[PDB]
Amino acid sequence: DKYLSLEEQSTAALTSFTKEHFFEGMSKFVEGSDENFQLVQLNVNSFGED
Amino acid sequence: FLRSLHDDSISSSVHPGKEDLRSLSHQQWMSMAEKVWNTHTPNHILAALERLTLNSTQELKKLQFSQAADLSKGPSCQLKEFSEPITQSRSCNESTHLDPQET
Repeated sequence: DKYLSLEEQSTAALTSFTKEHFFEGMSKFVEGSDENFQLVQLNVNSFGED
Repeated sequence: FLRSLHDDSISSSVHPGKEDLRSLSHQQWMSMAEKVWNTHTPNHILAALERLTLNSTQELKKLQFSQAADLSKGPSCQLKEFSEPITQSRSCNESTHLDPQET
């Protein structure tokens, strides 16, 4: 159990990494929404001012 | 062993001779694995695995912090000349001439 929990933490850490570096703008919105983690369809389009 | 299987899958060059070496490598792992399970107590082996898992998470966090800093690192910063040559340490890959990376 203890081992599997540590692995979960490791997986969580890996997940945070993948979000920040592959999915550019999301740090601001991580705080509030508790519940249903639905895989928000990351519309790529917005960034480029240009 | 797993990495070798991964590299082979990406490089489409199915070189037809690499299977016999794979098996030997699996067997070698099994034997070694068995020896480990016979030489050490299961609680010790599990503890060792927990520790190894801590290290991986730590390394991932360090990379993120450095990598995230790189994203937040854009060029005003002046070439500070710091001195000391120890050994070489040209680059993690081995060499780094390239950074003309002018914007």
